[PDB]
Amino acid sequence: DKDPILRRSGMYTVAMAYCGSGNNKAIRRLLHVAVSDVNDDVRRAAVESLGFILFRTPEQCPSVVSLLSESYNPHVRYGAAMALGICCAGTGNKEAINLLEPMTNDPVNYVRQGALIASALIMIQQTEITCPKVNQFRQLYSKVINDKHDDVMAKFGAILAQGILDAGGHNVTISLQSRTGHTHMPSVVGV
Amino acid sequence: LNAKVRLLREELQLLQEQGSYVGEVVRAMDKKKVLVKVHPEGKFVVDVDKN
Amino acid sequence: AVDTAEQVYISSLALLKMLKHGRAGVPMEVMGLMLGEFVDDYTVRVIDVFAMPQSGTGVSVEAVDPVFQAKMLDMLKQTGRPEMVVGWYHSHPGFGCWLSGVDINTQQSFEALSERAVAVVVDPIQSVKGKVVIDAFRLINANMMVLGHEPRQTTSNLGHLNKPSIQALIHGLNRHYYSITINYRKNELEQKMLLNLHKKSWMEGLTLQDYVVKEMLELAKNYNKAVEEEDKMTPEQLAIKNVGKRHLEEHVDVLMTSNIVQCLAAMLDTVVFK
Amino acid sequence: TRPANHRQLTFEEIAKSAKITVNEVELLVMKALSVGLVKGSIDEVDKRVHMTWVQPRVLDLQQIKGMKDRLEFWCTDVKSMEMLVEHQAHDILT
Amino acid sequence: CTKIINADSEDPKYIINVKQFAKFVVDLSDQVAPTDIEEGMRVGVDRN
Amino acid sequence: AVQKVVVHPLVLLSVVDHFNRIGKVGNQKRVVGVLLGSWQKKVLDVSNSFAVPFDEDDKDDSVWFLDHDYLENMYGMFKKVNARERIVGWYHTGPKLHKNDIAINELMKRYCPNSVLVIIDVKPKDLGLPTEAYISVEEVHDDGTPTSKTFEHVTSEIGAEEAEEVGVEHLLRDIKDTTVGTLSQRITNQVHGLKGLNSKLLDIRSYLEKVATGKLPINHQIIYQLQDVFNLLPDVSLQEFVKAFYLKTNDQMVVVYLASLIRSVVALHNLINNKIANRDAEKKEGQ
Amino acid sequence: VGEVLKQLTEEKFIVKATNGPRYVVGCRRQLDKSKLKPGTRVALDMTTLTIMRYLP
Amino acid sequence: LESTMVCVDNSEYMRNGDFLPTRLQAQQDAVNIVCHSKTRSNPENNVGLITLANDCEVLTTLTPDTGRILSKLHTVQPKGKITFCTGIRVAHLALKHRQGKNHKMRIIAFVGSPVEDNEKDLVKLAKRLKKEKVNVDIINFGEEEVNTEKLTAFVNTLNGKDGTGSHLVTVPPGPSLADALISSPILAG
Amino acid sequence: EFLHAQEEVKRIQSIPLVIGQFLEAVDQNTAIVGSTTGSNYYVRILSTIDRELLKPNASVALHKHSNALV
Amino acid sequence: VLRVTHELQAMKDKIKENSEKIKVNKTLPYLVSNVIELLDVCAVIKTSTRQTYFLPVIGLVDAEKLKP
Repeated sequence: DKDPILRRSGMYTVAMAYCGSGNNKAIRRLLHVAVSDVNDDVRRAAVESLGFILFRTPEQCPSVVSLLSESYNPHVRYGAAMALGICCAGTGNKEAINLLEPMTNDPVNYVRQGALIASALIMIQQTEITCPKVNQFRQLYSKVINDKHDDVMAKFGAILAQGILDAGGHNVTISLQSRTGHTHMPSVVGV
Repeated sequence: LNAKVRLLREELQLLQEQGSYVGEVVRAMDKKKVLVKVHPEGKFVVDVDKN
Repeated sequence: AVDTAEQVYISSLALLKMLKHGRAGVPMEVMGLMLGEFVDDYTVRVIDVFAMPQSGTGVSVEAVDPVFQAKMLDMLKQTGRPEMVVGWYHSHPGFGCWLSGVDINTQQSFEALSERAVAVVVDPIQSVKGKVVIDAFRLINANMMVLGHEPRQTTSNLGHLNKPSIQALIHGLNRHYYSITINYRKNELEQKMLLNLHKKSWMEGLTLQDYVVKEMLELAKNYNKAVEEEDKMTPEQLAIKNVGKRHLEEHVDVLMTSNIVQCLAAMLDTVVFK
Repeated sequence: TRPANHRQLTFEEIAKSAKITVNEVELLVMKALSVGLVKGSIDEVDKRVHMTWVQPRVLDLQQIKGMKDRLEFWCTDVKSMEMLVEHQAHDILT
Repeated sequence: CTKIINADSEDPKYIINVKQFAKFVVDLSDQVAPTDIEEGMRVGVDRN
Repeated sequence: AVQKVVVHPLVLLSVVDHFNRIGKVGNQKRVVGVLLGSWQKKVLDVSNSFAVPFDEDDKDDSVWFLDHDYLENMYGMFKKVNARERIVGWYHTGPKLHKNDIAINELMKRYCPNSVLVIIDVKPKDLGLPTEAYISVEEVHDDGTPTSKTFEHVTSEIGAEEAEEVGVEHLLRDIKDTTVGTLSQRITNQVHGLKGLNSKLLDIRSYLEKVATGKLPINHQIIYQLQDVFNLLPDVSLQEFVKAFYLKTNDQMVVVYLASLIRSVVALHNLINNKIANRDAEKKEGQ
Repeated sequence: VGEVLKQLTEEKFIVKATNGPRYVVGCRRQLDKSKLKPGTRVALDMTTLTIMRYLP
Repeated sequence: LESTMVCVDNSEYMRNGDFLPTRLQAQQDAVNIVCHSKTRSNPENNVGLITLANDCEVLTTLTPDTGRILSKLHTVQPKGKITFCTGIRVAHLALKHRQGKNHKMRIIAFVGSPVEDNEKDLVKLAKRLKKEKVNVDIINFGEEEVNTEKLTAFVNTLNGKDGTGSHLVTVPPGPSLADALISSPILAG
Repeated sequence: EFLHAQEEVKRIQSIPLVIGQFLEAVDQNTAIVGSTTGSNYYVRILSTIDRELLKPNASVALHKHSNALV
Repeated sequence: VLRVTHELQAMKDKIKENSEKIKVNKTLPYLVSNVIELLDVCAVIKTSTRQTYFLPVIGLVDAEKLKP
C-alpha cells in the first residue's frame, strides 16, 4: 500500500502473526523494509516488530540490534532501543544494558526517552548483585528528573522508567512466555 | 566506518548558523555584563554566556 | 477548548504557488490568502491559494479587497470546488520567518473571523531543493496564559515539532505565538508525474539522444592520468616513512566509470544502429 | 534504389544507365556526377558509388524499402541486443 | 526627529528629511492640527 | 513561428489538480483551460495557467463552450496580479485529440493571433513528455491536398524555477555516475527498441493501412523523406559504416586500445592501494 | 548599478555596486562576455544579483 | 428569473435587407424589444444569443444587462447558412451549463433561411428537450422555409403537448413591419 | 545517502556569495573574516578549504547568510 | 452609445492605479532624489541615500518631461 501508515499497519500485522518465532522470511522482509522505506515511522514500526518476533531467543536480539544502535536516522536508533527492550523483556543479558548505556546519552531527546524506557523495562525485577548496573540507571533516572536544563519531553520518559522499574511493589513482572511455553497473549497485546 | 562518515557530513549542517560579530570589550563589570564596541556601530552593553 | 500538536497539510500546488508568488515580489513583500479546508482540530489541509492584488499599504488588513475575494470565490465555485479561506501568507525577506505587530493584528482579525487563521511566512532564502524556508505560525491569546499553552497528548509528534525548535529571531518574537507542524500533503499522481518529468526534462534522460564523447575523452583521460601519476608520489613517501608512532586520492572511480561507459558505447555503435 | 554493396556500381553500370560507352563512361562520369544536388561517394577505380546522401523522391509501390527489407526487421536485432544486455547486467542494473 | 524643508497646498505633502538619510514626502499625522506644522523647524515622525 | 514551447511545472501541477478536482465525473475526459505565457523570444515560455468551464460532446465534436465572461474576468484578475502575463493558448486532456480541437482553436485565434494548443496527459507512461503542443494552420499544399489544413506539432520542454524539487525529489534522487553506462545505456536501448520499433511497425502496417485506414502509403512527403534520410545509411549488406575496414575498424580499435590501457593501469593501482589498506593495516595481531 | 570589477570565470565575475559592496554574479542568459571586459556598467537585481542590460 | 439563449441568423439570405430597411434590422429590433420586456419583467434576467450561420458558437454568455445585448446585436455581417439542430443543442447546453439554472429557461431563434426538410430529425431532437421540459420559440424573418407549417405540429412536439406551447413565427409575405412581428412573441411565448 | 550529503555540501558553496577579506584563523573550521561592508564576523570554514591558502589575508567569498568561508 | 461606456470604464483602471501611485511618495523609503540620467531601450536615479539604481521602466509618468 502507498500510504505510509498502512505500511506501518502491515508491519505490525507481520509482527503479531509471527509472534514468538524466528521465521527467516519475516526477518528478511522486515529488515529490508527498515533499510528501504523512506518514511521513518515505517522503519520504526519495522524495528519494533523485529524486537517482537525474536523474544523467545533473546541472546540473539542484541546481535542484530547492535548495528541499528549506530545509524544516521534517530528514529532507527529509537526503534532499535525499543526493540531491544521488548526482546530482552526483563531478563538482563548483561549486553542489552551494555549497549543501552552509551545509547543512554544520545543528543536526540527522542532517543533519550527511548533508552530510558528500554532500560527500565529490561532491568525490572533485577537486583544489585544480579545486575551491578541497576544502581547507576536508578541514580541516572533520579538526576534526569532533577536537572532542569534537560528537555521536558526527554524527562517525560524518566518518571515512567522509575515506575516500571519499581512497578507493583517489586512483585509484578513482565513475561510473554508461560512457564509451560504457551505464549501470553495479554503480555503481547500490552507491549 | 561509513555510518560515521555520514554522521560527520550531517554534522557539517552547523554551517547553516550565521557567524557571530567581533567586538573589543571596552570594559567588563560585575553581575555578568560588559560594554563592548563593535566596529561598524557604536558601543553597547551586553550580557555574558556561561562558557 | 484545548490546543494540541496539530498538523497542517500543504498541497504541492499550494507550496509551489506560494514560493513562486513570493519570488515574484520579493522587494515588495507580497502577500495573499489561501483556500483551506477543515477536517478536525488535530489536522487541517490547504489545496489552493490565490494572490491578493499588490497594494502599497503592505500586509495591512485593509489590503484585503472584499470584492476581489468574493469574485474569486464565486468563479471557483462555478469551476471546481473551492473552500473557505483558511488564512494568509506573506514573504518576510528580512531574515528567515517571524512576525510583526501588523502581522499579529491581521492574524487576530482573521481569528475573530474563523478558528485557525494560520499564518504562513516565506522568504527569498531558498536552495535548489534544500531550503523550504516556509513556516506556519499561530497566535495565542493572553487570557488563558494561566492555563497551559498547548496541551500535549503525544510524545512522538511533540518531539518532532520541537525538532525544528525555535529560530533566533523566533525567540526574539516567539511570544504570543506557537508554531504549528507542517507537512507536504500526500502526493502520488503529482509525484509520479514529476518523477517522469525529471528523467526526460529536469535532467538528461531523453533516452533517444541519451547516447566529445570520443573527441574530448582522450584529453580528459590525459589530464587524469597525469594527475594520478603526480599524486602517486605522496603514497610513495608515506610508504617510505617508517612506523613513527595524503595517500587517499581515489581518482579511480571517475576513470573507471567514464571509460567503461565509453567502451560500452560500442554496443550502440555496432548493433543498435545498422 | 540500392545502398551498400551494390551501391558500389562498376563504371559500366553508369555507362548502361547513361547509354554511353565504357570509355565514355569514364570520360563522362565527371559531368554526370557534377549535377550539384546529391553529395556523397563514388569509386572511380570502378566508378563504384556507395554514395552517402541523396535527395530521394517518392518511394515506389508500398514503400518496399520501408518494410522488413531495410527497416523494421532490424528492430528485431535491436530488441535482441537489448534483452541480451539486460539479462547479462541484471545484477548491477538493480 | 526630522526637519521640515517645504510644504505644498492642497495635500500638505511636506518634503521633510529626517537627519541626513533622505528627503521623505510625508503627510501630516492624523492627530495633528495643520496649523502647527510649518516650515524649517523640528518635528517628530515615526518610521513605519 | 513558435519553434519551441517551454512549460513551467506550475502549469502541469495546476492541470493535474484541476483534472482530479473534476474527477467527480469522468465523462469530460478533457481539461480545457486557458494557458498563459510570454514571448521572451520566438520561443514561447508558458507560465501559470487556469481551467475554464467547457464541454467536449461526441455529437460531431461541435458542442463546445468557453464562457467569454469568465475568460475575460480571469484574464483581468491575472493581469492585475501579474501584468507581464497574458494569454498564449489553451490546453486540454484526452490524449486522442478530439476532432473539435480545430474549431476551438479558431476561438483562441481571436483572443491570440497565434494561439497554440497543448495536450497534457494525466497518466505518464514513459519516454517523451506528458505534454504535446499543436498549432492550427491553414494553407494550400504544393502536393495538392485539398485545403492543406491540419494541426502541426511543435516541440516542447519543461520550465525552470527555484526550490521545487524539495517537494518531491527529496524523497528520492540518484544523481551520480554509478548508473551512467549501467542504467542510462539500458534505458536508452529499451526506449529505442520499443518506440522506434513501434513507429516502424505502425508504418509497416500503414503501407497498406494507407489504403485501408491511413491517409496514403505515398502520402505526406515528410513521412517518406524522413524515412529516406533515416536510411541515409544502407542498413543492410556492407552498410558502408561498420565494414569501412581501415576507416571504422581502425578507429574503434585505437579507441578501445587506449581505453583498455587506462583500464589496466587503474586496475593495478587499485590492487596496490587496496592491499596496503589491507594487510599493512589489517595484519595487527597486537599480541 | 555596478561595474564589472573583473572576470573571475566565464560563468561568474566579480562586480561592485556603486554603494561599495562587492559581490560575485553571473550572466543571466547571454550577456556577451566578449564585450563585458573588466569595467562595464551593468544593473543587477537585488534578489539574485544577476547581470542584466549593460549600458556604458 | 428567466435566462434566454437566442438563435439569430446571419446568412447570405440575411444579406438581403428586405423586411423593413433591412431584415437584419428587423431581427435586431425584435431582439431589442424582447430584451427590454425581459428586463422590465425582472432586472436580473439573463440574455444571450448566437447565430446559427454555418456555426452555432455562442456569441457570449447570458448576462443580466440589456446594453451588452444591443451592443453585440450589431456587427452581424450575414454570410453563413443556417444550422438549426446545432444551434438548439448549443443553446440547451448553454442553458444547463448556466450557473443560474434556477432562472426560467427559454430560447429564441431568428432564423431566415431554408431549414432541413427532414422533420423526423428535428422531432427527435426537440422531443427530448420536451422531456426535460424546456421552452423554446422560433422566429423566422426573410427567405426561410416557405411559410413553414410542418413545424407547427413539431412546435406542439417541443413546446405544448396540451401544455404551455411556444408560437412559431414564419416570414410574412412581402415587407414586414417590426411591431407586427413582435406583437406575437409578447402575446404568446 | 552519503553521496547525497556530499553533493549537498558541494552545492552549499555554489550560491552567489559576497566578497570580503579574511582576517585570521582561530582554529580549524573557524576564523574571523572582514566583509566589504566593513564588519568583522566570526564564522566557520568548510573542511574542503585548504589551510595554507587560507592563512594569508588574500581575498575570500562568504555565504551571504551564513557568512561561512567557502 | 458604447462611447460613454468606455469613458465610464476610465473611472476604473485610474482609481486603483492612483491609490498605488500615491503610496511611494508617502512611504518612508521614498528617497525622493535626482535622476542621474535618462536612456532608451529607462531611468538612472541617484537616491538621496547615495545609491545609483537603474530602472528599465523609465517611470510611470511619460518620459518626455524627465529632465536630466
